[PDB]
Amino acid sequence: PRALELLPEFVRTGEVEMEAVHLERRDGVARLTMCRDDRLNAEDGQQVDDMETAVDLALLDPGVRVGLLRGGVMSHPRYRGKRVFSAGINLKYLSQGGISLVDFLMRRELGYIHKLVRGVLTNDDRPGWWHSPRIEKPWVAAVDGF
Amino acid sequence: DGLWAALTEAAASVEKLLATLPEHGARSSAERAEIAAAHDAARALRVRFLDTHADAVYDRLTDHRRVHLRLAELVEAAATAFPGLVPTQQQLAVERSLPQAAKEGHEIDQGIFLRAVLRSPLAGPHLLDAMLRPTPRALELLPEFVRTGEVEMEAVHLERRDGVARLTMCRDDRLNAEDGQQVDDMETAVDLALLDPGVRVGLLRGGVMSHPRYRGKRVFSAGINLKYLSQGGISLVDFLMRRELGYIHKLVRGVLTNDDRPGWWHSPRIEKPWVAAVDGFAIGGGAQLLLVFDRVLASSDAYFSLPGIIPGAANLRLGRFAGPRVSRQVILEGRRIWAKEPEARLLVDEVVEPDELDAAIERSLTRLDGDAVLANRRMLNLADESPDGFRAYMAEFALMQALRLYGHDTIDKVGRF
Ligand SMILES: CC(C)(COP(=O)(O)OP(=O)(O)OC[C@H]1O[C@@H](n2cnc3c(N)ncnc32)[C@H](O)[C@@H]1OP(=O)(O)O)[C@@H](O)C(=O)NCCC(=O)NCCNC(=O)Cc1cc(O)cc(O)c1
Repeated sequence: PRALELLPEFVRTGEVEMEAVHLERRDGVARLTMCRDDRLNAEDGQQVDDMETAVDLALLDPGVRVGLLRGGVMSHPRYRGKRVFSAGINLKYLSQGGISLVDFLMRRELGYIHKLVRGVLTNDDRPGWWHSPRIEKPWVAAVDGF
Repeated sequence: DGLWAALTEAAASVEKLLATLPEHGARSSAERAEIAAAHDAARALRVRFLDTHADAVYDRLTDHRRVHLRLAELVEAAATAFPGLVPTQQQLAVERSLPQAAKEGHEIDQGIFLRAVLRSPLAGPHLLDAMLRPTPRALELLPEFVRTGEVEMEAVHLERRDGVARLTMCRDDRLNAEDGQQVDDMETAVDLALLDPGVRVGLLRGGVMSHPRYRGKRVFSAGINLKYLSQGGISLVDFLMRRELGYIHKLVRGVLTNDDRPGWWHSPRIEKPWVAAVDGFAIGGGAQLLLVFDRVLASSDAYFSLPGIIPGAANLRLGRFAGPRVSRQVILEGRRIWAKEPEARLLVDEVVEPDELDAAIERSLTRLDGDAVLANRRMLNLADESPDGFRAYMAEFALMQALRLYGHDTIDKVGRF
């Protein structure tokens, strides 16, 4: 629902800034930039919500042809000015009890990661759907740092 | 003959023009061309003089090869015994006060001199022996090092432990950037390692860094201090030549001692095996050093590169490690080699994860203890790199590097760091 909510303003603007992901359409490319500059893109329940939302927007937006996932410039003193892709699950939150089995560990595997493979299942609301019930697009990954 | 008179005439014209002309940067194109033409006429005669007169010159300065003079002593003594052949201590002091852009390049004259000396089959090897002798600073500090197993210097911390000379390069603020003082400390420490009979193997490693980007991380070397080079603080003789003829050559061949111990008839030099451990990266002169060790270790995340001046003796040695193609890739085209890619084995024996590096370093220091290793490393080095080979290279290096030190493209790029 969040992605459907934000789709009109993304088709028009070509830009969405979220807490953990900045999404930009440019030259037909959905540029997802993981932008948790303070923690090297450590993952949590919010990051998955933004990732799934962004991936959906890339897939349902007809002006996007290829996707791109890349880590943004970091602000932490050891990495200031340098991009870092991902440092994995937020271990602090995990210890503190903030990592949900359903809303994180299961949500990410069945949702946006599975949509990277198989695309988004739409309604029967466009031509083709008989052969392509899902909209899928190719994805490029660029790993800076690690 | 006639060449000394023509030389003295040409140097007189140069000092006459320098007295009357404006300062560097206030000269006109017509003026800049007059002084450049005077320099060219003078230096051409310095070459012609020494092509025939090098041996006589060196013999006067060294009592027909009866006195071993180091480089600094040699060029200074040459200036006072042969005015205009090489700059005086005074002329060099003025040069040193200027940024590289504004210098006249008097050091090139030293490049000419050292080339002619090293080209001589008689004087050449004699000067290389002089530079293999222990430095006076080390002879000074040796008893206290024998007694305390520790010496702290500005750029190098030395510690004897378990029979190992541990050199730790500890310029925490600048990634171990090299300068004239580092060479004084590096040569001094190497001497102490070699002359201390309680030392059997040496170890070179970079200390923990303090700069915010690397705080808590060891880094081997980031090469020459480019800031100092731009500012005019890199001495052709006291840095570029001293390091190649001093501590780097002593890593290969050891220190030439007096005939003051048994064995000297078969072993006039004391040499020992050396181990290097590269944390972070080895750039420039740091990467150059790796071509001279008996064991080299590196952490998985390190890289090696030689990044416009000649990279010391890398042009001499890289071909023997990596062949003609890769060595041009590294030197001419700035290829960077990563510890974990296959061809790093051309330069590195072990590549280990940082969490396993410390123990891996320790194990290597126990494996080079024999007198057999000493006999073997001597025969290996002799075959790898001959006396003629090294001397032939360093002779030409003296001039080629001298010119590169003062090229317009070098001065420009070094000032942009
Ligand atoms: C080391 C790096 C790759 C790391 O990237 P960063 O961490 O982003 O870099 P920096 O912030 O510059 O590095 C941190 C820190 O070290 C300082 N540093 C590192 N190397 C140097 C040198 N060489 N000079 C001065 N300061 C230096 C740098 O200035 C920073 O301090 P601040 O001035 O306080 O900011 C980078 O700094 C870099 O590219 N440095 C230049 C490396 C270089 O070109 N070295 C020398 C190249 N050429 C030779 O040595 C040639 C040579 C040497 C010889 O000995 C003999 C010979 O015949 C020829």
